[PDB]
Amino acid sequence: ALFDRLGRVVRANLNDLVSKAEDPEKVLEQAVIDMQEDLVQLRQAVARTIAEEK
Amino acid sequence: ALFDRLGRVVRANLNDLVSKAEDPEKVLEQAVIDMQEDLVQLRQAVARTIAEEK
Amino acid sequence: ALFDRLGRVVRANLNDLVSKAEDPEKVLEQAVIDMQEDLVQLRQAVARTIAEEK
Amino acid sequence: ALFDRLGRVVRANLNDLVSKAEDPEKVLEQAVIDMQEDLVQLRQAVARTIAEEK
Amino acid sequence: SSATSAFERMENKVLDMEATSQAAGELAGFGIENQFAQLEASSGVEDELAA
Amino acid sequence: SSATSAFERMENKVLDMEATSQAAGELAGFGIENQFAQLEASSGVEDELAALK
Amino acid sequence: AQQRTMSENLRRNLAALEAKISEAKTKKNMLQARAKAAKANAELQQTLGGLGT
Amino acid sequence: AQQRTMSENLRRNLAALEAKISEAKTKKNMLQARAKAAKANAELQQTLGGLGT
Amino acid sequence: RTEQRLNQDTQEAKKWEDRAKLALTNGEENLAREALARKKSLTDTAAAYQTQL
Amino acid sequence: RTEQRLNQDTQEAKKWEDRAKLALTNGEENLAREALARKKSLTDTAAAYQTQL
Amino acid sequence: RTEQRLNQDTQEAKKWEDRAKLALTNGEENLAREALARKKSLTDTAAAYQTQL
Ligand SMILES: Nc1ncnc2c1ncn2[C@@H]1O[C@H](COP(=O)(O)OP(=O)(O)O)[C@@H](O)[C@H]1O
Repeated sequence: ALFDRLGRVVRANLNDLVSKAEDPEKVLEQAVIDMQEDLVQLRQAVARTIAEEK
Repeated sequence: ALFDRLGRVVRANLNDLVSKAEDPEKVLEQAVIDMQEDLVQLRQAVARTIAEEK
Repeated sequence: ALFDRLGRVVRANLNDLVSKAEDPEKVLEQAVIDMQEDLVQLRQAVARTIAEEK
Repeated sequence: ALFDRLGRVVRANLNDLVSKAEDPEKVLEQAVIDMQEDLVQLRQAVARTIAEEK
Repeated sequence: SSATSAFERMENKVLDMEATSQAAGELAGFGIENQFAQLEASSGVEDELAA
Repeated sequence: SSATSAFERMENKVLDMEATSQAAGELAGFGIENQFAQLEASSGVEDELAALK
Repeated sequence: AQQRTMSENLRRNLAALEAKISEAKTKKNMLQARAKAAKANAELQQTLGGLGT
Repeated sequence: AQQRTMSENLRRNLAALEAKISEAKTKKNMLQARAKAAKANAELQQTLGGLGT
Repeated sequence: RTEQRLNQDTQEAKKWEDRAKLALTNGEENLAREALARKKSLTDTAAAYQTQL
Repeated sequence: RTEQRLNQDTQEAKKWEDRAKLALTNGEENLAREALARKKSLTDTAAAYQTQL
Repeated sequence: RTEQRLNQDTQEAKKWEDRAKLALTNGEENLAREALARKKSLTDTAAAYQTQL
């Protein structure tokens, strides 16, 4: 229990330190960029299943 | 038995120290993450179970 | 108890010294700043409370 | 209390030293420059929400 | 990386000069009322006269 | 070591902090309800006078 | 038939536990809000209070 | 027939994905603008605020 | 400065009076009551300023 | 500059004033209301400028 | 100094005394008593001050 609680304290503190140092606006922007990229890849992927259908 | 009582006292003191180091905003959130992480694994098991049925 | 009385005398003298070092024009103003700083934090809590309601 | 009062004396003195050394006319001017810049940025920002509306 | 958090940061930044929401709400109400209150009234009468 | 027990500890901690704030307010000099009640009566008679005219 | 019987047991359990987690998540948010509120309330009462030096 | 209905489902997921992304972009930009409005407001609170320099 | 604050608060109170009577006339009584509360709040604030002046 | 701002809004206000008058003469209520509201907005802005001036 | 505080306590005592009349009219024994008690505290301080003066 002692070290299990220790882990919880440590993980929580670390996640907050990462969040603090990090700039969420850049990350949000980056997330949208990545989603857009995945979307493009899926469109190509869909196109290949269409091609196989044909 | 004094050794065991001593151990109990030490463990209680350590438990109090780590309890104090807790901060609700980080810790409460951290608990939800854990429950989420665990759920993802159970779903994957159900995923396989469904696949086998099929 | 003479030790405690001595401590009291010393603390009173130090309190008088720091009281004397005060200058109302700077200090009064400084007090308002503090009350303002504190208010900004309480408002942010209310900000979150409202967001959650929504 | 002693050191809490000490802090108040020190912060008040420091803010006044900063104010004294500083030239408020340049700061006022600079403030207006910054407000104007923010205004321009908001106008662009508004334009993007208009663009998305369209 | 989440939009929900992005909202929260913005929402909090505003709470720098108030946003109890009782502001905009009450305000807008009276605004819309008073305006359309007369607007419609004066016009309708005025039209018939002019004809 | 369970997440739920960690959650429960913090839930209680927050509730205690709320209770602390309530008590602190009362010790500081709780008014509110005071002002609110007088504002209510004042607005009451004010509505009556407005309604009258 | 056996596969179906057992995979249905898991689905009920998935649903119950999902419900339990989701409760905790929505509670997490409001408790966080509450914690912040309580913290601020205590700080203001001490600062605005005449008590202390 | 099998490949077609598989593809149709995949196509539906694609449409859903695209719609969500569109929404996220809209939300992202309004938030940047709202953030900027808040920043600007804060600077006006500074200049048209209390006493200082 | 006190004079300016006093006059400003007096003017806003007159606006909220007007607003209350307009709302009441339209048949939006709840809004009028609310308006009368805002009127009262500003009347009190202005009064404090008057004595202060 | 303040004078020019006042006059600019007065000039635009007269355009929507006249449009409203033509609309009122024709008996076209909707057009009259639109133009009138625009005129009203510009004249309120002009008033603010006049006071500033 | 003593004169300033004393003359202030006497005025404040009124604020409390008049509020007690209102509380009874509102239908509340409890805050009426509290209002009376707060009136007493200032009355007692003022008494002490006048003698000291
Ligand atoms: N003497 C002063 N009076 C008011 N504000 C000041 C003063 N000196 C500095 N400030 C700055 O102006 C802000 C005033 O606090 P704020 O909470 O915005 O005012 P209010 O609580 O009236 O809305 C503070 O953030 C502070 O940095």
